[PDB]
Amino acid sequence: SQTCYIRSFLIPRNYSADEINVDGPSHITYPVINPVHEVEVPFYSQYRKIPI
Amino acid sequence: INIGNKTNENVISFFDSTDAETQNHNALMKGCGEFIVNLRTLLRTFRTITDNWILQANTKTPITDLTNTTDAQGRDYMSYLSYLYRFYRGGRRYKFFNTTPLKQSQTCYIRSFLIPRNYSADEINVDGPSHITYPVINPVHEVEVPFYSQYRKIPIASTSDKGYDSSLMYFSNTATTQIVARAGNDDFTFGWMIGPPQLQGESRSVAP
Amino acid sequence: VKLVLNANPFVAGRMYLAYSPYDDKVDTARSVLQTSRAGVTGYPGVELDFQLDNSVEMTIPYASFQEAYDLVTGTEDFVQLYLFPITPVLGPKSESESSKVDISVYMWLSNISLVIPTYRINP
Amino acid sequence: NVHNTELASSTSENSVETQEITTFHDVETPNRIDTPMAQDTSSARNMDDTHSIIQFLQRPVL
Amino acid sequence: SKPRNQQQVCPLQNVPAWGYSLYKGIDMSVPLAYDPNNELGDLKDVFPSAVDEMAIGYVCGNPAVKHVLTWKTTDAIQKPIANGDDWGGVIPVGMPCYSKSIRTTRISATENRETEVMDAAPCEYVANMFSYWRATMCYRITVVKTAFHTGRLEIFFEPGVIPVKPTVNNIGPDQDRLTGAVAPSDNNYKYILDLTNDTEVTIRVPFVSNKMFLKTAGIYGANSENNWNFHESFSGFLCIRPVTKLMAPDTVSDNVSIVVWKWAEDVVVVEPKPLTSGPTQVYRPPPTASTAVEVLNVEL
Amino acid sequence: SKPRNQQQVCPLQNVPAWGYSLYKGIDMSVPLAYDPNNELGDLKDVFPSAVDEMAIGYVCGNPAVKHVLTWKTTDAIQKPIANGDDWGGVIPVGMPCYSKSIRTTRISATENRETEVMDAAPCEYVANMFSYWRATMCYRITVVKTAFHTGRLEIFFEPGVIPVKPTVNNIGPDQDRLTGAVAPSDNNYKYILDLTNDTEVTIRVPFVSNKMFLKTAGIYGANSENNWNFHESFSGFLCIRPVTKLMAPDTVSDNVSIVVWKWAEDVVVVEPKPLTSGPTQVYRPPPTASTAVEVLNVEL
Amino acid sequence: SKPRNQQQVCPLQNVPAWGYSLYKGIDMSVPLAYDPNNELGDLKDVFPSA
Amino acid sequence: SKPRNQQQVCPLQNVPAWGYSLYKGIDMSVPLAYDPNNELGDLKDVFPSA
Amino acid sequence: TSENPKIGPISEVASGVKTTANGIERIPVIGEIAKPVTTAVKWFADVVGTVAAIFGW
Amino acid sequence: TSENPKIGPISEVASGVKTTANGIERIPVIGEIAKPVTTAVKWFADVVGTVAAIFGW
Amino acid sequence: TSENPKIGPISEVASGVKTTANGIERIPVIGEIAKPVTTAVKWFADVVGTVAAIFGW
Repeated sequence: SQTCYIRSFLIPRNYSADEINVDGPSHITYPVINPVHEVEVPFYSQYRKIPI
Repeated sequence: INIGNKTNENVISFFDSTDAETQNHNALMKGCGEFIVNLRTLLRTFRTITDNWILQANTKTPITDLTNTTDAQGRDYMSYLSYLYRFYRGGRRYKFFNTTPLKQSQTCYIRSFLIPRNYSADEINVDGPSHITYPVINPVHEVEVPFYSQYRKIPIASTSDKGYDSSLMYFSNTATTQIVARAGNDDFTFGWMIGPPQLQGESRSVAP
Repeated sequence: VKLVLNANPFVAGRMYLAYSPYDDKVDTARSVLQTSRAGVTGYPGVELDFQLDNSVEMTIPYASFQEAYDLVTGTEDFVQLYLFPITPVLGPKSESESSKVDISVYMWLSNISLVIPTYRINP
Repeated sequence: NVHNTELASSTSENSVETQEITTFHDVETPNRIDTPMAQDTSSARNMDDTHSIIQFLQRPVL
Repeated sequence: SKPRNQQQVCPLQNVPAWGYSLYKGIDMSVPLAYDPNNELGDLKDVFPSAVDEMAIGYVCGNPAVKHVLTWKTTDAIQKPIANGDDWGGVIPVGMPCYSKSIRTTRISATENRETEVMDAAPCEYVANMFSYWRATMCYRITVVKTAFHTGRLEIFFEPGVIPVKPTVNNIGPDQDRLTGAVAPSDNNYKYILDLTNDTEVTIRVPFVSNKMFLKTAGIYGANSENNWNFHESFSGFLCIRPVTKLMAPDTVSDNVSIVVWKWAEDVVVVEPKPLTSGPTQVYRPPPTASTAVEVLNVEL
Repeated sequence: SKPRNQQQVCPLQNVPAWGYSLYKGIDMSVPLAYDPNNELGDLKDVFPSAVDEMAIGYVCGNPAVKHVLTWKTTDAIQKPIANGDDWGGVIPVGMPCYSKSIRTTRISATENRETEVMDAAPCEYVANMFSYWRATMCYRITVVKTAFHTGRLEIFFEPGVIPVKPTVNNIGPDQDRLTGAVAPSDNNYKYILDLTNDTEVTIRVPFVSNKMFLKTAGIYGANSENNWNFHESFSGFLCIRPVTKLMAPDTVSDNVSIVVWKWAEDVVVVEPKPLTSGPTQVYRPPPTASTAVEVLNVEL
Repeated sequence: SKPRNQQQVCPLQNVPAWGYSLYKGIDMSVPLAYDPNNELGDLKDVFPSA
Repeated sequence: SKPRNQQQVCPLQNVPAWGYSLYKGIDMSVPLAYDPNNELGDLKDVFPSA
Repeated sequence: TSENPKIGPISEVASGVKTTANGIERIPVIGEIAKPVTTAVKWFADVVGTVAAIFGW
Repeated sequence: TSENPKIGPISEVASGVKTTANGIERIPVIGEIAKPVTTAVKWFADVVGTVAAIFGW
Repeated sequence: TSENPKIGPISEVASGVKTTANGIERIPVIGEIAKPVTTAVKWFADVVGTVAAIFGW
């Protein structure tokens, strides 16, 4: 009796949810027909490598 | 050392490092993997213009009941880049992602028709090219309105000459609620550049 | 369009001559009079410095969405031409001598096609 | 070079320019802004041509 | 005549609209047309200009006036020109936007709703669409003067963190830390413009930073409580200070104006999502000062 | 001998009848036949004519009589010939239909149901299928006279808005604004036909407008309250006025008739949806004047 | 750059394990391995008789 | 101009993520990017050792 | 020889006549499609001909 | 001639102009896509031309 | 040239270096994949280059 969907967005690393918008490349799946949500985050970095 | 203002502009470049077109190409092999050249290609990516577009059952709804509200906002790319330009040309694409708490005891379908721009629902027929999907098996209604115009380009907010190019009309047997995401087709472009408007920041609602 | 400017050498200033197509047609937020200084001067224009160029010229194209401009049955105010001050007029503080700018405007047409004969003319 | 604008240039001391009747001394040559690559407008040249002024006067009248 | 299947069982996934957010691919939208090859011709004789008016080169190469300063005959030497406009003679070198106004209206008698309004150049308006930027910034510093105003002017570049005064709602610069005593320009890249005949100078500051790209956040939501993304968006600032005080007779004006144009060259951008907290929203100016604006949410 | 799958997971969308409204493609309908290549031969020896009778050229090139006028010996000069039929000597140049009758029947004693009936030429009947049109209109103006009726006749073209009298239910022309005083034909394209021996004249009016295409709405639903789509469908009107009054002896009739044929050449149309408010409905004439017609709805 | 679909609506039947009882074909079973070409060599020096 | 289907009914199995645990194949994950060929260059001048 | 970024566009086409397609010239019908009673309709071609599929084999 | 382990990558591409794609040089529009009024748009090519599919056959 | 009863096996492969793949010999990284800043990554190849798809056409 509901229609479940799974959105996925981009944040930069370690921000919270309230301090970012939802206007970007997205992906939506419906788990009633497609139970696996497959997504790929690219490498959009200011640096050529990232430490820990 | 005569008297009088002059000309002869002195282009100076600081930092004699390396030609920049080599440095940019070397910086996108390591940080992007993609090279966005033209803003026209951002009119072909679908960006969502709304998140909850609530409708009623058995009601022919034009997209100009939604698009006329969201052209002013500048949220997606077709309404943010339109403030730099004065004309456009070409068809538009739409996707209608379903978000309805559907029932099994009905058979929901989504029709889509053509109206010319800015007519209402009662002053147009339903005899044209259409598309029907079933959200129980295909939750995304994908449709493309072509460019059927009397003019070779269209301005913004023209005269009382209305209905000079085509648009979309929505229909559904049930009261649905959707996520609309539009983009231009393979011929869509803006043109005839002007300068930008202002932008809007946060709204804190401060204590005094 | 050709402007003609003429001021004495003791008066400085700078102006900008932009044109906004469909400025009295579009929504108010899409106008040139409802945007910032950095947005006004982002329109197609030309500087008019008082002591570098006493005349500027500007070609304003066929700014109409339809085919050839309809002369009968309708005023069709398509492109608006504005003249903005960037800086105020920088004259000396000696009054009763009239520091002054005195601009003049000349306009004419080009790339002309004038085709279909009618018997009517607009009021 | 920049787009969609013009600046102060301080060009040469010339251009006695003629618009068929009117000239236009202009102590220095005026700086031009125009359409950067013209493809102008509608198909008024494909409807008819043109007419001129001694070809208007050759029309019969009642 | 009716033989059997020799083809394998193909694996399958039921994904409607696979990768709709990409600019290139094959789109599954049904045309409401007559012909499946419904295709307009080229842009010959459509727009009045045959220049590609949507290239990032062409859009960002449109100059716009960011500063109109006022350099009096009373202003001291080796002190940045701060008269009239905000930000003074301190121009942050960068593609994003650095100046904002704040509109304050009333909800109740005990509450005010603030709203940040930002003046955008046609390069600052494009960088707000994206997350990171990298470009060669160009500036044209023009002095509005007569033939009798003479002076000399210094424009030096200083990389890194900008000396700023964070206010409770906005960020302004700090002219107290940019005088000739505390901030000598003896080691910076500088240009010493003569104003006896010459007027303009074009400065092309390349991209210099320890980062491959800089943020495009800028002045968005920047205040005392939050100013990190402001500093990581520019990498430098031009500073305009007089070397020689403005020498002018009494028969001319006691002011000149310094008009700064801004555009960009060699522009690359990274990510097609804005780095701001809210959506990109165009400020529609209200009819009356008492009325309110549109507030776009973020909940889905 | 039974190896593993090396083929990828293919993305999928469950769309039955993708693009059924297009004329070209591969159709998924199962034949109720014997052979999957069930295919009739060509049209050799089927129809009595081997001409493609469905080309838009061939259908719209079928002439039809739109006006049979009556030019008396009493009618004034330089005044359009308005005797007998509606629309007089004012022929709107255009592919759509411009004339309609109105049938009025009773539902109750206090209500009348009106119905608009439109006489269609075989070019006006095809343009009603589509939204926009563009064509070279052809006309053949023929005078039914003896060898003893002599006169001269003027046929001039005037582009743009037609001088009309909007009635409460229909649109008629305005002959008061087309006399020789108020509307001189000294600047229009005109033909001055001699009627001493010659009878016919064929006029080919090309497409002249400021629009690339004109609407095909026409007289559909046009009245005083709504007449915009009428004016934007034609771009011109031919007007038939006498130069010389009809000169005729007493031993012949005091009337001639002007028969106007109409067809079209170089026809292009745009959108395969009618621009009208209701569907395309063929008027089936009822048996008795008191009876009613079929009313097609628009609700789904 | 993002053109339309020109490919037909393909007919379909949802048969998992079509013809599993045949000795020859292409089998749809997912290997629990590292390599999709996971394949032992021939029977040289495995059993005591060749 | 609108001919009939001549293609067979293809057999089908509804397996999302077939063989996700293998190192080699063609992966069905949608990039959150601009370009479908989003691809960094080689490791030249990235890490301090080549 | 047609500019299109889709690899092969749709519905592979046959040939016709030599004229303009509208603008009245009495277009012949026999010239439009090229399938007379010959080895060009595929069901008469399978028995002229005599392939194995018309016999059930 | 492009290094990629996927067999043919995507959306087969046409050709354009000779310049740098950004860095202002007034890119002409007519040179970008190569489809004027000619046998290169596929719907005008089908009636120039005159294939059988424009007649419904 | 590889024995396999499946018609073309998987994921068409590029080439690399000349060494043994394990057994320490300091394998260079630049030699493994062959995509430097050149016409070999397909997104820099589309603007060097300048195909029509980078302009939206």
